[PDB]
Amino acid sequence: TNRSTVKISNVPQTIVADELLRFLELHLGEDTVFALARVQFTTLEVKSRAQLLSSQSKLLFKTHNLRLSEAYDDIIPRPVDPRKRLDDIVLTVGFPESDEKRFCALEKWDGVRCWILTEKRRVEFWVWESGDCYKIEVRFEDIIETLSCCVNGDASEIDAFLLKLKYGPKVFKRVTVHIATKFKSFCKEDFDFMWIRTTDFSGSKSIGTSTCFCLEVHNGSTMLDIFSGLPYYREDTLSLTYVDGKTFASAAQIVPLLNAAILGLEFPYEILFQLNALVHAQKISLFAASDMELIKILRGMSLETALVILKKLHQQSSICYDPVFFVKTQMQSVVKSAYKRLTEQNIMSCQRAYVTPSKIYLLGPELETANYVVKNFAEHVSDFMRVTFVEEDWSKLPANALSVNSGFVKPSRTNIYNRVLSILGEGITVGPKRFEFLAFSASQLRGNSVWMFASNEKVKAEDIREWMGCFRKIRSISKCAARMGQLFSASRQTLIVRAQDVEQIPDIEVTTDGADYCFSDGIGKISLAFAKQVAQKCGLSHVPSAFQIRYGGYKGVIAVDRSSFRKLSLRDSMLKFDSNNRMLNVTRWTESMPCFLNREIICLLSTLGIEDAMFEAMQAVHLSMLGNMLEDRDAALNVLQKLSGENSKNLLVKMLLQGYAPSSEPYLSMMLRVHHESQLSELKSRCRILVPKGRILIGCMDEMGILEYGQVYVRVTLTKAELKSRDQSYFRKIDEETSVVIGKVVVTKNPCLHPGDIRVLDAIYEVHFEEKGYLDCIIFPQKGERPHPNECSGGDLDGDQFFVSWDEKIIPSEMDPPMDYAGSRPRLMDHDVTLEEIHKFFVDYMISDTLGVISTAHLVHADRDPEKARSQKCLELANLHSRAVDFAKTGAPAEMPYALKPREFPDFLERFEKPTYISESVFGKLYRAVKSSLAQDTVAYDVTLEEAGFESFIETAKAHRDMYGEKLTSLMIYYGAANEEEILTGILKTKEMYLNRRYGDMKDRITLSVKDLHKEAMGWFEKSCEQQKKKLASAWYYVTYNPNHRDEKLTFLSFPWIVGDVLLDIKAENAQRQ
Ligand SMILES: [Mg+2]
Repeated sequence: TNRSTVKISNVPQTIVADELLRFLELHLGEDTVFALARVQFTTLEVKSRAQLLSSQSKLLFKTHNLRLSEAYDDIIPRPVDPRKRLDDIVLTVGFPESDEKRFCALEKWDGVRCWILTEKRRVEFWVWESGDCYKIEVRFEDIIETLSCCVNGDASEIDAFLLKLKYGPKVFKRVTVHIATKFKSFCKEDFDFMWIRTTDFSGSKSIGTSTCFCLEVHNGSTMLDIFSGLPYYREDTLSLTYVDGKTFASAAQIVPLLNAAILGLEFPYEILFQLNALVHAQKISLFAASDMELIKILRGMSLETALVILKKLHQQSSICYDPVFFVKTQMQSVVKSAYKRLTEQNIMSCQRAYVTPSKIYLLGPELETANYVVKNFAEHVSDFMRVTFVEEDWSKLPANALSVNSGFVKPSRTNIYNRVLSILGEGITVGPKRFEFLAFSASQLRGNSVWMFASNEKVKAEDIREWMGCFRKIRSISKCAARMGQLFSASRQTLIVRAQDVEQIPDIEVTTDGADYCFSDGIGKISLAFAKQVAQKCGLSHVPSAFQIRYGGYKGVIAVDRSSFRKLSLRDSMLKFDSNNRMLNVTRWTESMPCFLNREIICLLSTLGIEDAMFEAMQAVHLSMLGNMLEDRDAALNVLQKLSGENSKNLLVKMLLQGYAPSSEPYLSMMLRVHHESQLSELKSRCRILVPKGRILIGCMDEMGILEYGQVYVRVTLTKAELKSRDQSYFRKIDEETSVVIGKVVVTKNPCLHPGDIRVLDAIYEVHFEEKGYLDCIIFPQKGERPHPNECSGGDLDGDQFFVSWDEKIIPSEMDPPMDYAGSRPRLMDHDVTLEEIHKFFVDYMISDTLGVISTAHLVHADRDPEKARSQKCLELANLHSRAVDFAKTGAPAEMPYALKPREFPDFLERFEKPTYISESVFGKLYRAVKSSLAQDTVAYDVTLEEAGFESFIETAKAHRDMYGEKLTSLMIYYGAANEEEILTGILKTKEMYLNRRYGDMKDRITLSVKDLHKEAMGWFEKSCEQQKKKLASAWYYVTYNPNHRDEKLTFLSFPWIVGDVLLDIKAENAQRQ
C-alpha cells in the first residue's frame, strides 16, 4: 500500500545517502533499499521491519534520531508486487479484424517491460525501439476490456493477455541529463532522465492506428494480476491468431487513423466522414471498414440511407465486428430542416476533430452554434472543420506535453509541439479534402481548437483569409490574432453605419505617475436616435445605456449620449485593426446582472481585512435559498430566475410563477432537482455566494466632467426583492424601478487576483442624471490621478464587467496600492505576419500555462500565510497572471516556476489525485458548510382537464412518441447515460473529459434544443390551426400519453413539456372554470 516508499522524519542537513545504505545494512537486509527526506526500499516486506524498527528508535545518525513518517508518493513509480513488474515480454498492437480472434499485428515489440501499477491507475510498457526508451502508459480508465487470449494452440490456454483500449496511451521518451546523479539527498537502478511526451515512435505509426494491446506473458499463472484492478475482465477466454497488418502502415504523422487511397469516387461527406469516425469511436475496426466488400456495398446505395445506417451503427455500444452483416441486415431487410439552415437557425453541422498527441478522433457532423465566417460560407459548410488539440483523453493538453517547462535551462519544445505545428501547416488530409488553417477565435484559442478549411474548387483556402480581412498588411501578431478572432465571437449584426457618420473625438489621457494612462480606452457615445435604432436591431424594447460593439475594425463599448448628435462617435483609443466592414457587431449590452462572488474576490476581501466568518452568513442565506427549492415555491423567482441565468422565458418560470408546487409535477420536480444539484455543485466548486445588494455592471463613463477621483455613479434597476424593501441608507429613489447608489461601493474586475484591485470607490449623485440617462452601468470618473478601471487588475472600459456591491459586510476599510499595469508594446515587426507566425503563436499559447492553474496556485498559497494575499509568492503569481492575460497582446508564453507549483491542495478543491490538507484558515469553512448543507401521483387530469378539458382523443401523441420519443431516446443514447429524457443543457452524471464542460454541454444542449424544436415543428406540422382544435388537442394528447400512460413503453415525461407553453396558457385561461 506504501509502494515500498516511506517518508523520513526530521534529518540533519548533512545527511549522507551512501552512509544511509551502509547504516541500513546494520539496520535491515542486504541491498534492500531502492532509492534515497524520503527513502524507498526494494520490497514492501522489509517496510514492516523498517516501520517496526523506527518505533524502537534503533536508527540514529549524528545525535539526531530519524523516524519513519507517514507514507508519501514514491520517488520513482515501481509496483510493490515483484510479479506485477513483468520483464522481457512481447507486445503487439492492432484491431481484431472483424472476427474478435484475428489480431492485426501492426508492429511487434520484444523486450517490453510491463509494470502493472495497482495503487496508481496506470499500466506501463517500456519499448526500446532504436536507441530511445519510449514508455507507454495505458492508464486504467483507458482500458475498456481486458481478455485472456490463446496465441498458441489449445495447450496453455491462457498464454496471451489482450487489452482493448479506447483513448490511447501516453508515449514518452528518455533524454540524457548530463548532470551529477547523487546530489547528496539517489536511485540504484539507473533511473535517470525525464519523461517528455512524444508522438508515436513507430515508423509505420502502429500506436496511433492500433486500438488494442496484446501482451505475451510467459506464464499463465498470473491470475492474481490482471484482475478487477484491470477494468472489465470477463472470465471467458478466446483463442487469438495473428495476421499481417502491413497494409495498414502509414508514414504520414497527420491523421494516423484514417483509411488508404483505395476509393475510386466514394463520397467523403457521407462515408469517409462516417467510416473513419466509426473507426475512431471503435464501433467498427479499421479492417472492418477498409475491406473492399463493405466499401462497395456502401457505394451501392444512396448517401441518405448510408448516412442513416452509419448513424445507427454509431448508436451501438460494443464493437460491431462485421459491419457488412449489419449493413446487409438493415438494407436487404431495410424496412423503409435543410443543410442551409445557418441563415435560418444559426446552427452549424461542423465536422469537429480531436487531434490527440498521437492520433486523430473525428466526431462526425454535430450540431452547434454557427459563426459569421461559416454564416457567409454556408454554401461550403461541409468543408469547414474545427480541430481541437487534446491529450489522448479528450482533456486539456498539459503544458508539460507541448514543452519541457521546469532544470529546463532553456524551454525546448517537445516533439508534440512540432507535431502541432506540422499538422497546422501541412493540414489534415481526409481523403480528397485537405483541410488548411484559416483562423481561430480568442475563446477558440482557450479551447485548444483551430478552424480548418479545405481547398475547394470554387473557393480556395486562401481566399477565405482575404474575405475575413486578415493577413493582408498586418504588422503585429497580436493584431492579426485580434482580426482573426473578432468576427468569430458570438455577435449579432446591427445596422450598417455610414463611413462619414462616425465622428472621432480626442482620446482622454492623463499620463501621470510616469506610466501613460488613458481614461477612455474603449468608450464611445451614440446619439439617441441611433441608440433607439440599434435597440430595435438588437431586440430590446428599452434603450440600453451602452453597447459592446465591433463596428469596423474597432472594438469597444459605446454608451448613449442624448446631448450629442453624432451617429456613432467612434474613438481613436479603440485601435485594434482597419477594415471596410462598416457594420455594427453588438455582442452584449448593459444588463442588471445579478452579482456573485468568486474565490479570488473572496480571498482578496479576506486579505484586506474582512472577517472570514462574515462570508459564511451570505452563504448561509444562499444555502437557505437552495435548500428550500425542492419543498417551497420561494424558488419560483429566487433560484432559477436569479442564481441561474434563466430569465422569464423559461418554461419552469411559467409553471412555478402561476403553477403548482415544486413537488407536484414529476417533470417539474426532476428539473428543479437538476437545478438544485447544478447550483450546489457550482457553489461547492466556484463559491458563487450571491450578494443581494450589488451587481456586475458594464464599465462606462460620463463625458461630462463632474465625477472626480474616488467617485463613481452607479444606477441599478432594482430587483423584486429590493423593490419590496426599498429606501435604505445606500439607495436613493430616482424612478419607480430605478435607484442610484449613495453609499460606499467596492469595485473589482472578474479575475481580481492581485491584492489592491479592490477599489472601494464612493458612489455619488449627479444632478445631470436626466441629462445623461445612464442606467445599469457603472460610470467611472473622467479626471483624476489614475483611471479607476485601470486599478482593477489591468482592466479597461472595452466592454468589461466590473464587480460592485454596496454591503458594508464585505467592504474593505482600506485599499492596497495597485500595480503599475504597464501597457503592452505593439512591437510592429518589419517581417509582416505569415501563417507560420500565427501557428507559432498558437503553439506558444499551448505552452503558456492557463489562467486556471495560476488562480488555483494563488488560492492555495493564500491560505497558509500571515498575509493572505500580500505574500511574495502571491505577488509573483499575480504578476505572472498579468503576463498571461497580456499574452494575447505580447507573444510571450507564461511558464509558472516549479517553486510556485502547488505541492498540496486544500479540501475546498477536490484535487483528489494530489496531497490534501484541511483548510480551516481562510474561507475554508465555506466548503464544509456547503458539504453539511448537501449532506443533510397521477397528474393527467390536472394537465388535461384543467387546460384542454375538451375530449380531444387525437391519439397522434402515440405516433409522435414513436418518432419524437424515439428520437429523444436516440439522442440520449448518442451522448447521455442517465435517465434525463429532457436534458436541456443539463449536467450529465458521466464526465469523460471534464477539466470542455461548456463544449460538452453544447452538444447535449443543441441536440435537445433542436429535438424539442423538431418536435415543435412536428407538432406545428401536425397542427391544423384557431388552434383550439389543433394546439389544445395536441397538448391534451401529449398529456394523456405522458402522464396517463406513464406505464407505457415511452418513459418520456417531457413530450407535453415541448408544447408546455400552450398547456400552461390554457391552464391559466381555464383556471377560472377549472
Ligand atoms: Mg478588456
